[PDB]
Order: sequence, then C-alpha cells, then structure tokens
Amino acid sequence: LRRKQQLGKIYPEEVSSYTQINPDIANDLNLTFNAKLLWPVRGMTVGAGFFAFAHLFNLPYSFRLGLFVLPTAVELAFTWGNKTSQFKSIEFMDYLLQYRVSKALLEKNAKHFAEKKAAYQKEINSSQSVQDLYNQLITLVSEQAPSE
Amino acid sequence: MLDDTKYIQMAQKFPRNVSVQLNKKLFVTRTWFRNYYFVGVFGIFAYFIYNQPKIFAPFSGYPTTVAYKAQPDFLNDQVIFYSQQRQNTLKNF
Ligand SMILES: CCCCCCCCCCCCCCCCCC(=O)OC[C@H](COP(=O)(O)OCCN)OC(=O)CCCCCCCCCCCCCCCCC
Repeated sequence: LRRKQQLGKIYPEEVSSYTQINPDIANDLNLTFNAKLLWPVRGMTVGAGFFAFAHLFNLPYSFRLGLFVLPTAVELAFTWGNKTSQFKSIEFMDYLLQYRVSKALLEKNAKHFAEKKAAYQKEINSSQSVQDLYNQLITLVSEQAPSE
Repeated sequence: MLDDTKYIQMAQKFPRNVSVQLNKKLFVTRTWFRNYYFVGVFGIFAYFIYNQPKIFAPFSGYPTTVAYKAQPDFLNDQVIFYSQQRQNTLKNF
C-alpha cells in the first residue's frame, strides 16, 4: 500500500517496459491489485471439456455440473492468494518509482541540456549511455595509459 | 473361548483355483467415485493445509529480492538502472 500510494497509478507502458526482467509482470500485477475482475477461464474451459465428455457418455446432469464447478474451484484456488506475486509487484513498483524519478529529472533539465545535447549528437554516433561509456573510458585509461 | 470351529475350517480349507471375472465398467465406476470424493472433498482440506501457511506466512517463501537505483541519461533520453540483491525481510512493523 505504501509503495502504491507513492506511485499513485500504473500505466501499461511501464508494465510492458519492465516485461524485460519479469515476463509475467502483468500476470503477477493482476493478482496483487484489484485492477480487473479475473475469471477462471482455463478452469471453465476444462469444465466445458468435461461437460462434453459427460454429454458423450450420458452422465447425469448433476455429475457434469459438479465436474464444471470442480476445475473452476481449482483454478480459483490456484489463482487467488499467491502472495509471491505481491513480492514481485513490490519489486516492479520500486523499479517504476526509480524510473519515474529519473524521468522527472530528465524533463526538468531538458532545456538546460539542449545545446550540449545538440553538440554531443554530432560528435558521438553511439546511443549508449554516458555513464557506461565513461566507465569504459576509465577502465581503458587505467589499463593502457602510461603511469609516468 | 469363542467357538470359531467353522471359521477355522474355512481358513484351513479354501479353494485354490476358483476366481470370478470382474466387470471392468463397474470396477472403473466405483474407483472413479472414489477419485471424485478424494480430489473434490479431501482435496479441499489438503489444499487448505498446504496453502494457508503460505498465505499467512509469505515472507519465508521468497528469501531474496531485488532493489533498483536509477540515474538519468539526458543526452540520450534514457534511464540507467543499478540493481542490488537483498534478503527479503520485514519492514515498518
Ligand atoms: C499438463 C498436462 C496435464 C494433463 C492432465 C491429464 C488429465 C487426464 C484426466 C482423465 C480423466 C478421466 C476420467 C474418466 C471417468 C470415467 C468414469 C466412468 O467410467 O464411470 C462412469 C460413471 C457414470 O455414472 P452413473 O451415474 O453410473 O451413470 C451411468 C452412465 N452410463 O461416472 C460416475 O459415476 C462419476 C465419475 C466421476 C469422475 C470424476 C473425475 C475426477 C477427475 C479429477 C482429475 C484431477 C486432475 C488434477 C490435475 C492437476 C494439475 C495441476
């Protein structure tokens, strides 16, 4: 609750962004927050399959209604709860908060860096970050540069 | 002492070649009723026992978690992330 309050609201773009490290982020973020109503579609499909089986083999309707409920019950039991999804949601929300803070810093100083950015794009043809390039440069200096 | 004479005789002298064919359909019907009353009745109790601790004691099932720090990248409009492994522990009692 505390982390979600700080974030406020989550948009699908950020979820798809974090999909890189957790492909099941949507499947986990649905089981933590009351976003949308979840129907046990897999359970209902298995129930319909059992219904077709019973219809073929002429079972009483009580049996097929019970065999429709049962897979649905299993799906619901395996869906709800699942507090591990809450841990994964916490991790995603931490990532999202850091990303949003950095994005706000980007927007705040965008005008200040316009000129430097224009100068930089014309000299470096790489899109890699400045931090990574500078760490690589520091390692290159530490290795090849003569101590003298 | 109980007069088990006839039962003793039955135990001592029993046929050793008599057998009865079993209707496969009825055997299967009874066994699947047994499975119905196991999965759908005792399954509830078994799943409760297995899962309820995992609902009321979740922290012991996820030992390690990850934390992130972010920095801007103005000249490329990117965001740089540094990760860190932590022991998933209680917080803000
Ligand atoms: C990832 C890959 C996974 C693959 C999974 C594969 C699963 C395969 C499951 C196969 C199930 C076969 C079931 C066959 C049932 C046969 C029943 C039978 O022969 O008896 C018929 C009988 C008819 O009833 P009656 O009232 O006498 O009517 C007369 C009609 N002539 O009927 C009765 O009297 C009632 C019979 C009740 C049957 C209950 C069935 C319960 C099945 C529980 C399955 C649980 C599986 C859990 C899997 C978890 C996975 C996470």
